[PDB]
Amino acid sequence: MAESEGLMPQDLINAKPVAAAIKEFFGSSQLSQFMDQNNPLSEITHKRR
Amino acid sequence: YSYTEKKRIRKDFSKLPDVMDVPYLLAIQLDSYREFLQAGATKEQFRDVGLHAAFKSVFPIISYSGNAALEYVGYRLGEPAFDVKECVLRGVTFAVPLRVKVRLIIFDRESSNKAIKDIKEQEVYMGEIPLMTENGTFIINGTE
RNA sequence: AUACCCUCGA
Repeated sequence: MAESEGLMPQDLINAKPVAAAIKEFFGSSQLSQFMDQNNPLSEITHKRR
Repeated sequence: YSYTEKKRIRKDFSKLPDVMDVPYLLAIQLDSYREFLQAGATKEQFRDVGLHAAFKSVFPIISYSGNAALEYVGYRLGEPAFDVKECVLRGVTFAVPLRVKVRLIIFDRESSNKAIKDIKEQEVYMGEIPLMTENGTFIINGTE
């Protein structure tokens, strides 16, 4: 319902949901987990998992 | 004959030839993320999967009973705010800003090119991508 | 000092 003159593209889009989704996936997903750094081989076998 | 091996030679019992050298071990992760990011953009960025693919997937937006659309232009990745070592020291998630150019084009709903008002500008900072490090991992809140 | 998730040992 907003007008082209009444609203600007920067004021229409809310970027909060995409940032929240990216943060949630990168911090709380099952596949996101702390790297095994006790061995250099542990890192390689974790990233190739 | 390289310099590093000149320090110590392993006696190898290989009785079969090395037709192909062992490929890079972490390529399966580094290839995926760099294809997902599409850092190298030509005049026409690759139509393959990635953030660009998702943006084109949600490209045409039609207002409900209205003549107004949001066309997407190529996005522009930001520059890393911190170095990865600095992020590990501080906990800055080693993120890079994301911004895209969108055009809000309204019409007169006359089934043609009427009421020509195309407002194209770079959109707001749509979050920040964690920008995987060169070793196949990335820092989130200071932890690898 | 409560619930999930992940990883690991027997």
